[PDB]
Amino acid sequence: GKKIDFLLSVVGFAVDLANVWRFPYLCYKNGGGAFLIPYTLFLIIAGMPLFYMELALGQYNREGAATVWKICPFFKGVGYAVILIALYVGFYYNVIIAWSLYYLFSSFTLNLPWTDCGHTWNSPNCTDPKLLYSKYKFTPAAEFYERGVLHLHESSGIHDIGLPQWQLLLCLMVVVIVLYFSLWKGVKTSGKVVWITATLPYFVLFVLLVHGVTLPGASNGINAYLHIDFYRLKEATVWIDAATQIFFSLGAGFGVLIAFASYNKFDNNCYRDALLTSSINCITSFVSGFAIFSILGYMAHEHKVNIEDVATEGAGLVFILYPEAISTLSGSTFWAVVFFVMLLALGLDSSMGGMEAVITGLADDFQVLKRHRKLFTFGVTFSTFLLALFCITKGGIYVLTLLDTFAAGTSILFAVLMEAIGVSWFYGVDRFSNDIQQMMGFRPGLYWRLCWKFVSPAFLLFVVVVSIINFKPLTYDDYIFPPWANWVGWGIALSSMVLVPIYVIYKFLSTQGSLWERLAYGITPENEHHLVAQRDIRQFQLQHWLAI
Ligand SMILES: CNCCCN1c2ccccc2CCc2ccccc21
Ligand SMILES: CNCCCN1c2ccccc2CCc2ccccc21
Ligand SMILES: [Cl-]
Ligand SMILES: [K+]
Repeated sequence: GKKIDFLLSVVGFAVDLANVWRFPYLCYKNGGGAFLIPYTLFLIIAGMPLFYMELALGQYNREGAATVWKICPFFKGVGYAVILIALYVGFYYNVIIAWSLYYLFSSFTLNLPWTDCGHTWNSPNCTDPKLLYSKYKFTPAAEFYERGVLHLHESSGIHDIGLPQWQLLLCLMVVVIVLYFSLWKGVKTSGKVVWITATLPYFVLFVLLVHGVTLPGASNGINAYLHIDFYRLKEATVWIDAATQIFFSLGAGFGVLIAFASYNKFDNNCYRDALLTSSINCITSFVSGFAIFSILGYMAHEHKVNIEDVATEGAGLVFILYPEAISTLSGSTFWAVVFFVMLLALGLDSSMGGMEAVITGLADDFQVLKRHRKLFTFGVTFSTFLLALFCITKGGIYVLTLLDTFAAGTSILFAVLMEAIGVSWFYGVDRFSNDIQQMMGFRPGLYWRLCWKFVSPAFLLFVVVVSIINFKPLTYDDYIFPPWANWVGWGIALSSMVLVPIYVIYKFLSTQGSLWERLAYGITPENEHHLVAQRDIRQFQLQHWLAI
């Protein structure tokens, strides 16, 4: 029972909405097979060491994202930046959950709305194969998603977003109420119904893959998925996408792993947890991509169109694909209900931890918030609800893609780079290894220390610089955003990227003493401050820097 429960818990925390929603369309947009090489390379090199480092930091220091930086007082800015990024992500994460809830509600019927067109929301240009370079957007499923759910046809761009959709408004209200009621009592919510939610996604994926393999056109989709277009590997768009997807999917760099590890037993094995989580993450992503490409190859065969134009490359790819596969299953209503219930539960569980990260990180900084978890939870949830209500307008898909591109991109890459730089170079990679040994009893291997100190920061810096210099103006299918939209996106990214120097300056000015005294007080652990007067600072000697 001990091992099975641990395996189930790890498996349940891996698969999450990132894996089943964001990876499909990021892989499709990048050609499929060509997206796996950068994905796996970054997975190993950055994700595994950073996941392990965040787990170890949280477990040892027993502090949230903001307060964990008592070891290096200058990086509370990094803590605040990751907290802000976590706050930003929820705005559109909850909107995706609302879409899932809407589809679940719409699935309750014997005639699924996305099977054949002719409804009130269908344009005259519909084309139903059964009844008779553009992304199409004229099939029954695409028409349904883009008109009867988003009502995107009523917006001409990001400058004409319009008023919130009342149906999506109600769905967002329900999602937010569920989140609050599941977050107000405390952080302990597991061990009750995780059994069903820890296995339903994998069963759904298994049946979907088994059915998709045996479809008229799945062979072409699989061939495209496995084919690697090496010309795509030299543009840096695939590399930026892979890095951002790896850090969003693993959960490293959002301040959530630190907060959750703060509650772990002091003897808990972070190495095993990181290894298993990364392995499951990779395997699930690969299988999901396989199934997605099989389904879209079937669609290409059925729609008499090239595989590169069957469905959109935006955030609605899964909501346009999975209904198509479901319609091909016997008793489609039951399968649709099961699939969308699975999606809703998965999203709710993921978003719960995502918001708990911010709640705990901010509470650990001010004790008043910790003493009033209910009111603080309500405030955070209400702010998220309003800023997401901004994203369920008629032109809300444009704002959603703006956020999905600029909220956790270069911002999280810079935050994780600064986390690694701070911890390793300033605190001491040898000190971190000593803490890990004191916790689990064994010291990290040479590979982990090398990744923490040299390999991971180098790759992260390269990715950040390339993303900053190689920037593509935003587009959504055939829509090209106005320049001020790109400026607003970069401002959103900078809002979190810039908290680091601001806090460094603030700490330098607030500190009292001489320049060397200021640096000593800024690069020394708070509980270790009293050695500064004695003037033995390990950060001022070459040995601290050359340690490995
Ligand atoms: C024994 N506790 C740690 C394992 C479960 N734990 C994990 C597992 C993998 C990665 C992160 C975490 C963080 C805390 C958490 C939250 C919910 C379920 C499992 C876990
Ligand atoms: C792990 N992939 C992302 C899953 C959701 N994600 C959320 C959700 C809502 C708000 C913030 C975040 C930040 C990243 C994170 C970390 C841990 C669990 C979920 C999430
Ligand atoms: Cl992923
Ligand atoms: K995941």
